[PDB]
Amino acid sequence: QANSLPPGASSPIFGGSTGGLLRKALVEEKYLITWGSKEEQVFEMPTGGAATMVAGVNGLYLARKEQCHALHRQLVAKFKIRDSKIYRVLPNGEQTLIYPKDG
Amino acid sequence: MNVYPWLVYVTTLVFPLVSLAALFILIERDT
Amino acid sequence: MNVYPWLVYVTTLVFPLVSLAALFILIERDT
Amino acid sequence: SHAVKIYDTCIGCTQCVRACPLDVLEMVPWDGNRAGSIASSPRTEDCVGCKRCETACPTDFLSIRVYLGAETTRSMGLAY
Amino acid sequence: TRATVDNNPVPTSIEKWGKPGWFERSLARGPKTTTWIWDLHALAHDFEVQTSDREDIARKIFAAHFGHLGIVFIWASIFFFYGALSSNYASWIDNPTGLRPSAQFAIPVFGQEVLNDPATAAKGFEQGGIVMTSGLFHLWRAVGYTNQTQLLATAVGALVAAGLMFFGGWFHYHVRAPKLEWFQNVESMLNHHLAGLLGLGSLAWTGHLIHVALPVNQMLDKGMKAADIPLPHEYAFSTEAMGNFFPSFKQGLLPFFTGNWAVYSDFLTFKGGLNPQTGSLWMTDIAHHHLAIAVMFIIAGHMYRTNGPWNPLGLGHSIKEILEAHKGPFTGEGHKGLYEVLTTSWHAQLAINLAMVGSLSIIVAHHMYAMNPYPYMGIDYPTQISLFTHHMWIGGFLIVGAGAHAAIFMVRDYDPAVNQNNLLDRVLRHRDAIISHLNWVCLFLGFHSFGLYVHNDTMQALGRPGDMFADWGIQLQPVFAQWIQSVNAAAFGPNSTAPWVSAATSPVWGGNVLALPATVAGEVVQKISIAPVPLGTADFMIHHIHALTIHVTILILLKGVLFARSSRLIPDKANLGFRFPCDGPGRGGTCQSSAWDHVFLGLFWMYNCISIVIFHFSWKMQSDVYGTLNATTKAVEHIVPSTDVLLGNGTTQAFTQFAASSVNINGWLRDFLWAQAAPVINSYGGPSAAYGLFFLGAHFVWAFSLMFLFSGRGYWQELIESIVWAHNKLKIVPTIQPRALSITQGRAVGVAHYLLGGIVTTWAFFIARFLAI
Amino acid sequence: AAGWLHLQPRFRPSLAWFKNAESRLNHHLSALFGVSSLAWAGHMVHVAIPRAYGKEVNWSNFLQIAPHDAGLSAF
Amino acid sequence: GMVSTDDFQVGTLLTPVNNSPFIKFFINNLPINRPGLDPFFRGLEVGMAHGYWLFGPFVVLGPLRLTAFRPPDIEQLSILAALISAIVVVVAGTLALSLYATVGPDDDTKFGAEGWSRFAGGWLIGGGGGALFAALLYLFRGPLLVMLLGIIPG
Amino acid sequence: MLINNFEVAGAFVAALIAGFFALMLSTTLGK
Ligand code: CLA
Ligand code: CLA
Ligand SMILES: CC1=C(/C=C/C(C)=C/C=C/C(C)=C/C=C/C=C(C)/C=C/C=C(C)/C=C/C2=C(C)CCCC2(C)C)C(C)(C)CCC1
Ligand SMILES: CC1=C(/C=C/C(C)=C\C=C\C(C)=C\C=C\C=C(C)/C=C/C=C(C)/C=C/C2=C(C)CCCC2(C)C)C(C)(C)CCC1
Ligand SMILES: CC(C)=CCC/C(C)=C\CC/C(C)=C\CC/C(C)=C/CC1=C(C)C(=O)c2ccccc2C1=O
Ligand code: SF4
Ligand code: SF4
Repeated sequence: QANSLPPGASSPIFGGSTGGLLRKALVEEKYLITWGSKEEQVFEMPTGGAATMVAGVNGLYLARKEQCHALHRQLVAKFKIRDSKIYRVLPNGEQTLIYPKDG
Repeated sequence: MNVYPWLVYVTTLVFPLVSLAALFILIERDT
Repeated sequence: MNVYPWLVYVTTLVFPLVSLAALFILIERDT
Repeated sequence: SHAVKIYDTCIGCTQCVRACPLDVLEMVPWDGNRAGSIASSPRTEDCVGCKRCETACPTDFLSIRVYLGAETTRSMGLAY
Repeated sequence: TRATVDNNPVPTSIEKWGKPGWFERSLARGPKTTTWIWDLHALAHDFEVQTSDREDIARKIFAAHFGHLGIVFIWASIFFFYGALSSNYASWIDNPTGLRPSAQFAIPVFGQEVLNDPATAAKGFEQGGIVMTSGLFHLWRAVGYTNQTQLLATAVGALVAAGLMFFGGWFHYHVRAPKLEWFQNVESMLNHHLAGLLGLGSLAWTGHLIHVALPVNQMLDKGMKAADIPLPHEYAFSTEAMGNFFPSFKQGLLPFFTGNWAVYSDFLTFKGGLNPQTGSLWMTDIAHHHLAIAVMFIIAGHMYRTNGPWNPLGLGHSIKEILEAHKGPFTGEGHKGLYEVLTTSWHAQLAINLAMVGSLSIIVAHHMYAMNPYPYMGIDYPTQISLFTHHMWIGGFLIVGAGAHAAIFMVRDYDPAVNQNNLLDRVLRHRDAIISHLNWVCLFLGFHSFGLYVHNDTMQALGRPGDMFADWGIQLQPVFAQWIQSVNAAAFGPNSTAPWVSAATSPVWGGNVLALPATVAGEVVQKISIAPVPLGTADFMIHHIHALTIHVTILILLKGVLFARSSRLIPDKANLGFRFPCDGPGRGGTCQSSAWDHVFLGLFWMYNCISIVIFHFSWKMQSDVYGTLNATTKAVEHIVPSTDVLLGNGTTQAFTQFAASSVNINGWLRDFLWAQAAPVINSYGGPSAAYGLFFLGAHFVWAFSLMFLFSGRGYWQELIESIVWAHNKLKIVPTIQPRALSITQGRAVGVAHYLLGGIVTTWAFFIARFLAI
Repeated sequence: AAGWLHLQPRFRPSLAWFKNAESRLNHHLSALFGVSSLAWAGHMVHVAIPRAYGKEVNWSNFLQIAPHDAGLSAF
Repeated sequence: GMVSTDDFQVGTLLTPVNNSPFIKFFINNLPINRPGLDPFFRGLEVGMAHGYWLFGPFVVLGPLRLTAFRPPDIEQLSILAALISAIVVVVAGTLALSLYATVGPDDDTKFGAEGWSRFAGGWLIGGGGGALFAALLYLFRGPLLVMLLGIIPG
Repeated sequence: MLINNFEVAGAFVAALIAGFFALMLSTTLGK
């Protein structure tokens, strides 16, 4: 509904936490990390708890860009995943690439 | 005596009219 | 005893809350 | 936003882009060192001011200086 | 099982003694600055950053346990030597109520000999001495010591036991050390710490009480002196000597094997509360106690399943199946993972264990004033204040360490794969609700307890005593607590809920003031050891202070635990570690965001909690329990007098000093903290003059902390730049670099000196007040 | 609480539990009509008959005082 | 089962405190959320409930309350003082609500600044009226809590 | 001797438990 993924990305399995999105994501900005995984494996959320992600392309909306870049360094330092892309999602639906900026 | 008269006023007069207004909202508002 | 008590009520109680409300308007409205 | 300055005492050690939580910095080509690259900050609007780049600069005095300035939502680290 | 043990991992050498800092890689490069010195001390017992192998880590922890049990046996031997050479115990056994107990003097050097109290001077100890508050002598009288040479034998045996624990540590680390598979069979270790450690421990203690401690205490209570028998009233050859004290059933241990248990109802009783003659628990109730819990601890060590070469043995429970059987629909997948948590993480086990032993020491502090265990102990009031205060402080410290190692687990040993949809995972998914609701109930408790106190200061200052939350004004009666006092007082007689009890649980529940014979110069009986402890409006208020301080200490430490790994501010906090100063001045400033800082803040909030607890105890016991029976018409006169509260109409009403004055901060300042500090500041030139010196020195250390607490190191480092310039100008150049202290270590020095200064100030005040009256 | 419990889908029973109808008869004649009648007989011999003759039996003394001085040896 | 989340990025949990249907019927038909209501009436009903209960702590617990004062001569002063106290607390709430309105609100209500000012206005009238109504029923609690007809003659 | 107000308060605590369970069963029966 309000948090719609881009096509090609699937939601990782998560039970939902209270560390996630607040009103700012509705009204000012939110962020989205999207990465590729070769299996269904278990990672730690940057907002608390533990999630698992399926094989393929996974996407997750977070409140801050530091939360996405912390999830990116966790994927690098724990499961060697280096194709994470970070978008800044505006409330009207506009997505712009802010990591990696050089491509 | 051993009476709470304010409780008689609540549960026999105020609360049934309360309850009929709540059931009116339940049976007349669509969805 | 020569006291104006209503004046103490005005400028120690009413007028400071008045002044904080006016300063709130000064610091929270854009243009 | 905060003000990130790169001076001319840089050695291209690749430690201020690795230890930065927000990707403010990137390496551009340069001639005045042995790595052939100097740091730069085109993304200062996302910097929080956390100074982990200033912890990890191996010179005498740090070639990167971040100056604490005007505070935004992104620079105050707010998830709300 | 099978005790799989490796042979000789570590050779015994001296080569690492000449190299400090060998155990960590940055310390091994040599001292270059002074922070290495503090980094030498802070990383000495962090075995997880020394080696990465969890097996070797577990062996280091195991040899550390043996070395600690050795040092505790050295301390045990040290007070047994002091009770065995330079004590008044040969004369304290004949006068336990008129002679102050002492086991240490000050030698004739520098004028310190005014510290020798002349109310400890008796035969053998004819010098005076330092009055002790540990209550070792009443423990020793209750377990049957009548002689100083057997105290010397206990002292020698405790040194031998210290040597055995050190040789066990050197053997089980350096020669023959166990593996990681030995530690993780938690079922067998629970079965042999219940049935063997606690079960046989209190069964053998029941054996000590029956053979030694009940007859010697019956001889000390029937009136004979220290000339006793310690060897001929024992064993088989004087079985009839067990009949000369209190009739040993019919004959021998024959009614034990035949099952008629009722003929032992003379030295295993269920009488009830305290003895009127000695002010303490009946020793037969103590023996039947330790036997019944001894039995139920051997039943408790028969629960968990252990499989081996024992054929029919091997029925029971695995802990993992129990934990993975309790799931629920609210709590997802329940306790799955918690067995792997508690069998691979040491910090989680240490968090649970510090919580339990600190809670248990607080439980110990309540029940030992509440039921007095040892003869003539409750009338020695410095010992009562000191053991309540001691076990409260040790309990609060271990609860702060429980919060510490729960956060250290959450930093270090948290695995997301193990903790998938368990209780530990979903606590982290709604940590904002827990900490915010905790923040609300701390605000509610603080307003609705302290603002009541502030209201009482205000209305008593404004001349409105009837407007006060007090027993004479707006009454706040603890009706649930008073009702539970009525239930535990009423449950002893016939047609009650415990029909065969003679003298209830305790006299604090609302039954009878109990008094003991003592001298006090040339006086009469007096000496209320114990009394009913009534609850009024001031008890409501002080207990909601206690709920406030407990809840804020929970809020700080639990916010350290659940936000150890991540927050909305710092999502990568677990990579920064347990112990880091900050993550910089950005995001507004991230000072004291580590979970270590929450242990640092929760230490002061524990200080607040336990200080108000021991303040409640000091004023409460002093105002409603402790005191004197008057020689005319046996009237109760407490240690502080009753206060005639001036009412608003003009008349007075008599209340006690806690009931009148502990409802506001002015009465706490004046009648508790100004009035009872008169014997710590007037103590000079006499036997309590050290407690005045410790009082002033601890005021110094407490204020000295605030330099470290309120400042930071960049000031100090550019100051040490000027002092290092002064040293290099005169060719005085240290190779080890003079540094300012680090941010975390400056906070640690400040919390250490704040804690040392406040608790030693309060120690000096309590002992120097309670020795006087 | 039992009705709210038996509305939850773990504790809702099956249609076969409702239409069992032998075991329902066995349990109602055994427990609902017989154990309750036996329990009421126990109430009359423990409480009602001694309190009709002036002697008071309550929930604190029922384990100590028997209905009859030839108690349970006569059974 | 009981705890779902139904948008797992949003930091909230859908729980039987949150998502039980009678709790949603209660909260969603409290006057600030009950559909079909102009913001003034929402403020009016909120004020009446609040101003009615606000009279109570001031009359039982205030500076004029006791049985050791001068007859029930001080009781009318107690009722009047508690009445003025509850109305001025409602005035402070009105000031709060209208300082919220006049600086330009951004919230999940679809009230404007004008809508929150209607709420502030209804809050003030309802609150002072609820104080006045609680004062009149507190004046009437003598005859209300007894059978009044029966002691009076004729 | 009749019963006083604290025993009425205990009965109302008991009836609050009963009313909570009544409310739960009636709302789940409404589904
Ligand atoms: C069973 C008890 C127990 C055990 C085994 C541990 C074990 C450990 N703790 Mg710990 N802790 C505990 C209880 C315990 N703690 C309690 C009760 C508290 C609350 C106070 C804490 C709070 C705590 C914190 C905040 C930290 C630890 C840390 C650690 C780890 C390393 C500590 C070290 O290197 O030694 C070094 C010891 C020192 C440098 C001594 C410090 C100075 C002392 C406190 C002053 C002593 C004053 C003395 C008592 C009285 C004055 C005498 C004086 C005048 C002479 C280690 C695994 C550290 C860690 O990094 O975890 C991995 C750390 O961050 N603990
Ligand atoms: C005496 C000094 C003092 C005071 C008053 C406080 C007060 C508070 N602390 Mg703090 N703290 C202190 C020292 C103090 N602390 C120190 C030295 C440290 C360093 C270790 C800390 C570290 C600390 C931490 C880490 C935390 C607190 C928390 C809290 C809050 C607890 C909630 C509560 O009690 O309810 C109510 C408030 C009070 C009891 C304060 C007094 C209120 C008065 C009586 C009411 C005044 C009436 C009215 C408003 C006045 C209007 C007049 C008008 C002219 C303005 C509270 C506001 C915790 C928190 O935030 O939880 C909610 C929290 O986690 N403190
Ligand atoms: C949630 C809930 C609850 C609670 C409740 C409550 C909280 C209560 C209450 C209550 C209340 C709180 C009520 C109230 C009220 C009121 C009223 C009824 C009012 C009024 C008024 C009026 C009528 C006024 C008028 C006026 C005006 C406005 C103008 C002019 C003046 C006058 C006066 C005329 C319970 C759990 C129990 C149950 C379930 C649900
Ligand atoms: C010049 C000099 C000097 C001087 C110095 C000074 C001036 C000082 C001071 C100081 C002060 C001014 C103070 C103080 C204090 C202390 C304290 C405060 C302590 C302690 C400790 C302890 C050891 C503790 C103990 C305890 C515990 C453990 C707990 C409980 C309680 C008690 C007490 C028991 C000297 C002599 C060195 C020498 C030469 C040089
Ligand atoms: C045998 C024996 C005892 C030998 C003693 C060994 C010898 C000879 C010297 C050892 C030097 C000593 C005893 C202390 C140095 C401690 C020091 C540099 C403090 C300055 C300082 C203060 C005052 C703060 O408040 C503070 C606050 C927050 C952060 C940092 C700081 C800080 O850095
Ligand atoms: S600014 Fe410092 S950390 Fe960054 S490349 Fe240059 S020398 Fe390395
Ligand atoms: S003041 Fe100290 S603790 Fe605070 S952010 Fe700066 S360096 Fe860190």
